[PDB]
Amino acid sequence: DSLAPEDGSHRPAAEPTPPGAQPTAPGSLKAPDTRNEKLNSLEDVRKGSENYALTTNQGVRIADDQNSLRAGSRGPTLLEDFILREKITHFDHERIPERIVAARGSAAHGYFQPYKSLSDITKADFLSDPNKITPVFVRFSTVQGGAGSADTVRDIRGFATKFYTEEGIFDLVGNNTPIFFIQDAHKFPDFVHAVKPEPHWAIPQGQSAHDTFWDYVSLQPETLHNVMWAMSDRGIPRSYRTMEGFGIHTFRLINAEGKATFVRFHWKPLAGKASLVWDEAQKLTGRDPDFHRRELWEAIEAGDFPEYE
Amino acid sequence: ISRLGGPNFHEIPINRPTCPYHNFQRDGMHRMGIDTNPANYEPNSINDNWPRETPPGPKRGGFESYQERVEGNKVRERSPSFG
Amino acid sequence: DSLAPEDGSHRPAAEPTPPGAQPTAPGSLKAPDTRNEKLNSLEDVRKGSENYALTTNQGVRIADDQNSLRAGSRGPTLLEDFILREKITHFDHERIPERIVAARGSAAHGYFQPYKSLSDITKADFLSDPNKITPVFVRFSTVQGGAGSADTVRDIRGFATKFYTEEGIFDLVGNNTPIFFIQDAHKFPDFVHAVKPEPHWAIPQGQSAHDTFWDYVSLQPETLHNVMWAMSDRGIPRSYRTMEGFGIHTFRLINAEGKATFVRFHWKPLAGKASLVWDEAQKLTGRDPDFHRRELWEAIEAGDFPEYELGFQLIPEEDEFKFDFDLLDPTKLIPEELVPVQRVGKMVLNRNPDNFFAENEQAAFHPGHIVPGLDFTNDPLLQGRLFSYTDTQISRLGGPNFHEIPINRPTCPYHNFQRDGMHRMGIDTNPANYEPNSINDNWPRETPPGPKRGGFESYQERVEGNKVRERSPSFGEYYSHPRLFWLSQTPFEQRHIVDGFSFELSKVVRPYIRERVVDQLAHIDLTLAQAVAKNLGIELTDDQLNITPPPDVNGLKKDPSLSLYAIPDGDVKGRVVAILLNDEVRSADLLAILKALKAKGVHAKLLYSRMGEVTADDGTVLPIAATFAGAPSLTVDAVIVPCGNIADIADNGDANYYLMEAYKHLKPIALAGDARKFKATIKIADQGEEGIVEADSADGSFMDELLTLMAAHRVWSRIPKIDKIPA
Amino acid sequence: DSLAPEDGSHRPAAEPTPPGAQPTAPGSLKAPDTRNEKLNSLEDVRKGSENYALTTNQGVRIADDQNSLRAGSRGPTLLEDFILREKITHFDHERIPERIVAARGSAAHGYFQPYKSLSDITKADFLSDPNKITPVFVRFSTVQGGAGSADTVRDIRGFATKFYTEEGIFDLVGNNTPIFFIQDAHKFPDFVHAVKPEPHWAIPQGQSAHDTFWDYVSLQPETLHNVMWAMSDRGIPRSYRTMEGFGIHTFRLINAEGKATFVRFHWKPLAGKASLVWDEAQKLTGRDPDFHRRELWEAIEAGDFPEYELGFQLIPEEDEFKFDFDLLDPTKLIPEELVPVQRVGKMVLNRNPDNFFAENEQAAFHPGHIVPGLDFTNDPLLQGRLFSYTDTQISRLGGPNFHEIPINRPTCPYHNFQRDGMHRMGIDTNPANYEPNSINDNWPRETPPGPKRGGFESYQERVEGNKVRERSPSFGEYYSHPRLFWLSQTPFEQRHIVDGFSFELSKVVRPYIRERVVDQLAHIDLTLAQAVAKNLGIELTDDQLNITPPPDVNGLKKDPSLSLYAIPDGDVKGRVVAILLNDEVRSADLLAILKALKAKGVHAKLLYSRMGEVTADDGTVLPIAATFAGAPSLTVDAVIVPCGNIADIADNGDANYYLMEAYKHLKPIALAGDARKFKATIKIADQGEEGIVEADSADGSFMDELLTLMAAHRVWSRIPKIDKIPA
Ligand code: HEM
Ligand code: HEM
Ligand code: HEM
Repeated sequence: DSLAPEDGSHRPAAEPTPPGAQPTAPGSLKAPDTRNEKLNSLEDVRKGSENYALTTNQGVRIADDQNSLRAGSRGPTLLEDFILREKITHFDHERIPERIVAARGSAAHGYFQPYKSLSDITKADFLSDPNKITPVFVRFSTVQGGAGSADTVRDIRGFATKFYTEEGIFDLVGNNTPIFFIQDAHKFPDFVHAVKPEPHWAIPQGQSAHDTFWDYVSLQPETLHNVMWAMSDRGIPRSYRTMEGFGIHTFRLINAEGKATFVRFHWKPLAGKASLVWDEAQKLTGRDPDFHRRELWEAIEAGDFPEYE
Repeated sequence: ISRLGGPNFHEIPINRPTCPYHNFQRDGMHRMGIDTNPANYEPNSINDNWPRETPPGPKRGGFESYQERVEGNKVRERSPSFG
Repeated sequence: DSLAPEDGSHRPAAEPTPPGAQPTAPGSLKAPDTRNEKLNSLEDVRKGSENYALTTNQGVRIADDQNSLRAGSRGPTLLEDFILREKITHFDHERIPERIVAARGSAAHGYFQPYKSLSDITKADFLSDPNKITPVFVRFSTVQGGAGSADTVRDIRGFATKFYTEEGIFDLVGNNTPIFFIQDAHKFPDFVHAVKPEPHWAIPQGQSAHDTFWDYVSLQPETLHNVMWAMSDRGIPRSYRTMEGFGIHTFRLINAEGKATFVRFHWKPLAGKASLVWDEAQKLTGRDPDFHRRELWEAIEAGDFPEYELGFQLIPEEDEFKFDFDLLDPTKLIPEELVPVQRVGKMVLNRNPDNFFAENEQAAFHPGHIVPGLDFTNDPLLQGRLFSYTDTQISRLGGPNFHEIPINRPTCPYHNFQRDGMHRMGIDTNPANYEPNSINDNWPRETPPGPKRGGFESYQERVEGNKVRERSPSFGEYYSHPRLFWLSQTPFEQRHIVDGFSFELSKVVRPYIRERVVDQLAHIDLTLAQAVAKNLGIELTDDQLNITPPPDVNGLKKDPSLSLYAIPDGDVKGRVVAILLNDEVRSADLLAILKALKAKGVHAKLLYSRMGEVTADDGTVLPIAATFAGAPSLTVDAVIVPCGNIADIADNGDANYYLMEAYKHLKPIALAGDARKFKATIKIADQGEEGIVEADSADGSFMDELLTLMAAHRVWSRIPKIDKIPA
Repeated sequence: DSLAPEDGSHRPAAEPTPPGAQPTAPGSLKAPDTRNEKLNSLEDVRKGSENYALTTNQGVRIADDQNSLRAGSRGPTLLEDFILREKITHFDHERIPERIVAARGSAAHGYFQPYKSLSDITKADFLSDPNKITPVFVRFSTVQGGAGSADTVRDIRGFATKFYTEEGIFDLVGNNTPIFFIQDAHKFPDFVHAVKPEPHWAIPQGQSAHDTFWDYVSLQPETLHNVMWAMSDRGIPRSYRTMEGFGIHTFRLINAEGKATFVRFHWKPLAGKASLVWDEAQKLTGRDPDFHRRELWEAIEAGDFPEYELGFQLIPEEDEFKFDFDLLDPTKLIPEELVPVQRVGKMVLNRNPDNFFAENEQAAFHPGHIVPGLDFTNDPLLQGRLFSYTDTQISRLGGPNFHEIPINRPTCPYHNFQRDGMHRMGIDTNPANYEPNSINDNWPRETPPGPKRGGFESYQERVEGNKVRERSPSFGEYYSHPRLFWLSQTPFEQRHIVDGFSFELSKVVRPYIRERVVDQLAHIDLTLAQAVAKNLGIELTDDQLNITPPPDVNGLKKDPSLSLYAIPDGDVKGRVVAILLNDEVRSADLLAILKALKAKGVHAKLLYSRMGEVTADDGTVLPIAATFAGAPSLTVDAVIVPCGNIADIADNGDANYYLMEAYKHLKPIALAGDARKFKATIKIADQGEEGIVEADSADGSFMDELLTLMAAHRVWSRIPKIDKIPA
């Protein structure tokens, strides 16, 4: 009303600013001129708010959003207060189940472009032309902790990329280490239950440092290779910008002549490889549990775009 | 909420209002609307309090219940006039 | 097979053991003879495992649980592998929506018993006899963070108690502070959206230290009272065992006459009140984000049962309007100096759950779950709460039969005409599903209200007024309770409050918000306002310096029951001491140390710079619980360094840091013999300092001094000295 | 209140009673002594009602269940009415998604027993010993219609049996026809979308008589075999008790030695095969849409337990390629003339559920639910099914713990490391939730396959070929089975098939679809095609008239097991006779009539122009079951009209129409003494005609003759006489 400050210092500059210079903001307000085909296609569901009246979800303007309807100002709330029930009902149903694994993750929009046409080895449309730009949506994540867990834990990191190609969506769902812990998918629940919080007390969060994990590892030597990677500084990346990414599995590339080539997918961080040291990582889960999320958001706001080859 | 899977049933095409609708409600299963408002609460200063409440009035005013006088004890009782 | 060690060291002993002595275990395996009616009636759903074959959920025995079915050993997985798909499917669908608020919580089973019959003031069956034992299920929680967030955040704590009475479930759903942030339930989504992670980027987790929180607060002065409690050390409890519990709202007790008495509910920690200090709390969110969940679990496994005394603040109906605040206003507390708490009974938490998810995650508590003998009031916050828990549970727990989830089932009879719904467990045999009916002779039937075993009838409160969306004028006073709270704190508690505000507002990016918040503080107390203003580099104006303080609350200028520490109440039983070992420890010191701690129920954790063992000066082999870095001082209440070969650890950076961190955090430190060489890292005078125990050896006098310091919890006189300690 | 009638007539006797004699009731109240292991295992969730207080779900007794809590008796309802809100909330959430197909179904509990050990061909524990009783839960169903659609529609029927064995649940999910419409599961949605109500307007319900179905059929000739079955009288069974059941797919039996035998599963109705005629069936969907559900339930309450004989078509692994059709093609049947059905066991359905929703609606069957001793085959329709049921059940039944819904639970042990999920009932105490583990000594553990009680291991079938999306060329033959079916039917069955096709094609609005179906029929048989073309005013072209018929099936030009009626198998027990009363019934006829029916377990319903009683000629008071319009001839198998004051009903339109309708639907009619006046109603010659029982009284051979007619079900010779007749 007169709630915003008269000097306009409540609104962040809609331009690239370094970390801590302005309050962060929704991407389309912070950077309205950045676009791609996927961001333009989301325009039909985007909702503004400046200059609009406050309403129910049925479009009824609300007069008093400070109070419930009661019989007397000190009286009982009435069942006929449908404005209050819609508001509390929506509020009551806000949560959805978090992801079974990779619940903790940070994402951002971007784009991909191949350096040259790869039609000699694959007929994939998004790799068929250097001028063909594919919008992407990438989510970086940890594995074990819940959506409310800390970022700089010692854990494997997920690196998922959604490619909005002209011949369909291609998701490249990888990790920051080149192998997995286990060989057959049948043992996935076994391995994930062993790493996750123990079932009696649901401890510990975002840590493989407990009995069941090491029990499993000791009895399943196949896990040692990824364990080595986890115990190294690969388990505590400086940021999502300074970690490698791998599809891990051997997939196949299929060209127009029908020839198959085995392929393993890689993401190279153009900012280079860099990790924290354990002590720093662990203290940081306490001082700023949102440090990787924040780091990623702020780099993009600053114009320091995460780049991967 | 269970028949239509959540609190966003007003976003199912047939149910959408054709007039404007803006508020601070967020999330829920199958959220379609992507809110850009910096604020998800009011009163707020960060979005200058928008969207804002609207006083009741003759046209285009906010909803205000008719102020019926309520007088009685808290009872689980059928009115004798309904008998 | 046989993967377990032949020595049987994989299975914890089914007897009470101290923290860290054994691997923790499911409650029914750790304490099989700890029983209560609720715990025994859960036996029908308890599932064992030893000596059973591994099967599908359909009962089919599995031969190979290591591999998928494939065409050839290097071939493609086949769609007919129904064994893999049931296993992956169940795993794929394990998660359920966390609680909208209070997602993060830790729970345990216990029992409650009254001290005397309360039938003069209430017909509630569970309060009717001192010999009536009510099973309880209690969930302690934070508010803001998700299920995976840390425990020792600065935040309000929830204290929910499910009473399984013989006349129904009664849930007392309270918090650890006596008031709430807002007045009307209509603003709950606004307040919660403000405190929760901001919507663009979902930061920050488990913290109110961000712009939207303080933005809402600056614009809604009714929030200040609860904000003062959150900014005090009340917001960073040492443990769920050492914090108060409150229902917040004024409820009603109804007796068999039908007379109504206004009541506010209290939980008094019989272990007393104790909180961390901010740096310790925040660093503990990183070193052990499961600290309170673990402490609760391990206190119960050790037989250090969390015990609380239920207390009632009772106000006669005719006294409704005798205070200078509205009784129905949830942002207003009833000073204990005005209305004393009457000790009503005691609750003991003596058993952990078997399966966190099944019992803790799925537990459903509701403030509206009341029983004949209790009734609501018009408190506008409580009024809206009555609607909400019912509503959220339908999606959180997938349908309307959440009361059939084992942990939520009443222990008493339940019969009605409600039918179906997702996952219906009950198979009703009633020929009728409606009333009135003649085909089942109208059963189950209504029951008139009465003195005992009667149907529920609301107290007939007179209601007069127009249908209005209006805040009661009586609720429009926002600074006197915050002032009464502030003035009732000790000087160091005040300083921790100032520091809490200063820290939080430092992280608010928009400077105008900090300014608006400092302006609110100026209407509470000038000194408070000035100290926060000075830490923010803000100058109060002329006008802000002259804001007349709010009036006292009914003549009170302070109430010591609002302080954590003003009136001594600490208990050392269940506390923990870190003992910094060396490679030739003076065995006589250890013996004396361990004996004195055991006599007070104080646990010890033996630390060294590597795992394994060390040998004392007489060949006594001492097993090491953790390293210095592995179990930081943050996790203990005091630190003892016995004599021996001090040169072994005297250059250990970690050993020295242990002492400086403990020192910074006001913890009692005891140094024996050449362990006194460690005085130089924490810069203690030759003549000593109160809070540091030191002597030629660790005899009985040394332990008495140490144990006395621990009973006083922290060394508050050390505050001014920690400034010049780089830690 | 105490609303039951003093007299106790609100409650049905807990003893077998004929249909209509008592009010029907929950199975456990109606037949408390009928037990089995599964019925006894459900006792833990059964809930009574008599003599209990009416409460909320939390156990709080309710005083007033007639009113909401309001401010003043004419005031507004208050949000604090938690009793109202829980009651309405449960009500609001009663429904769950109906089954994607087979939403309309009727179920019952029973038991199974093998005639002899089948140990030589299968190690399946439930077939290993004739004294080993296996509890079953069976659901019969239509396919297309919703849960609220009618029973006697023209459609395929589902016949699903849940076997609660000692080594796991085994579900046999079959149909009442031995083949399915399509070959590969990938086209299931296409086929189901086609038969289901059209997407713009959701019409028609419970019917394949619409354009999209016939469009699909005309473009996919593989569907023709099952279309023939559906168009025949097979698609409108008289009752679930009188239809055959089939697994359709070829599965494998695996013995202890590891030998695999191919098997197709069969269910033989011990009450024989019997169907309605289309006009009766369609009309019965209006007069009583619950006719099959009702008949099943009343058969069981009467003690006429539906009994079926399990049968196996067995084929050695060396004979896989010995037939003209692929054994893995589900659109092909295995002629019983080539591979006889060997009798395996008997299934008796002897108790109704207590609660339809809890037991019937939430029951989840799955053809992938097999046990050691059974295995799958590469049938591409079966292969896709294995995926579908698991998936659908996770939303229909709200999560991955649907095996914990009482009806679905195994009666044998089930232990694994699967955890959580919505609605988790089992509280696991296992310290481990993964394997291999040392902390619980690896329990529960895997079990190697063996002759008895061993782990499941798939039969090691050789797999060879490229990863292709391809239909086996051996499946590409579509007309010979349809032709074999056609030729095996009686002449009157063939006319009914012609009539079913004609009727259905008449509802296809786009004439070219009709023509295309006619063209497909002309590839099956010229007589069939021409008769259907003629009914649709279509002329076959000369090319159509010369399409060469498909080859015989392995030398067979007919197989009488494919007919409902070619080989008598009539059983009159549980059938019902309508008795048209007058106001002075000759009591001697009535005694004769009722005793003769009773002797054969044939029920009766005494009908009149009004309810109440009539007094026979000797003062005997006759209670009226229903009016002529109230329980129409569609619901009975035969009609008897006893002597008396016939002039009482001679000019009653309903009484006359009663006989015209029964006469039209080929039902036996018996007229005693002056009831022969009704002969002119149905145009019977003085001489009499086969199918009409007539005599001066109901004495001597009157009832034996009537009962011989009932044993042959319908009077097929009357068909040409019904052509005319305005009814
Ligand atoms: C090569 C090994 C694997 C890698 C690199 C990997 C990677 C990932 C990543 C990065 C995510 C998070 C995606 C997001 O940001 O939303 C994820 C989620 C998930 N993963 Fe995988 N994963 C692997 C193995 C598996 C296996 C073997 C299974 C089960 C058989 C599995 C099941 C899941 C599930 C159920 C989710 C959650 C998806 C959702 O809720 O949308 N993962 N995985
Ligand atoms: C005096 C003020 C309040 C107190 C003391 C309080 C206390 C609590 C506690 C302790 C819990 C967690 C219970 C558990 O451990 O599961 C909780 C959860 C919850 N609160 Fe309240 N709360 C208050 C205000 C409100 C209001 C005003 C609303 C909405 C109108 C609300 C809605 C909820 C909901 C929806 C949950 C989650 C319940 C579930 O998912 O089972 N709370 N609250
Ligand atoms: C031989 C062919 C088939 C037969 C004999 C058959 C039989 C049945 C029966 C009897 C039922 C209902 C069981 C009950 O009463 O609950 C059913 C349901 C169902 N059918 Fe099959 N069906 C066949 C083909 C298929 C195929 C090819 C699919 C998909 C690939 C499929 C998917 C389903 C589904 C999803 C259900 C619903 C089950 C539930 O919600 O529990 N059916 N079918």
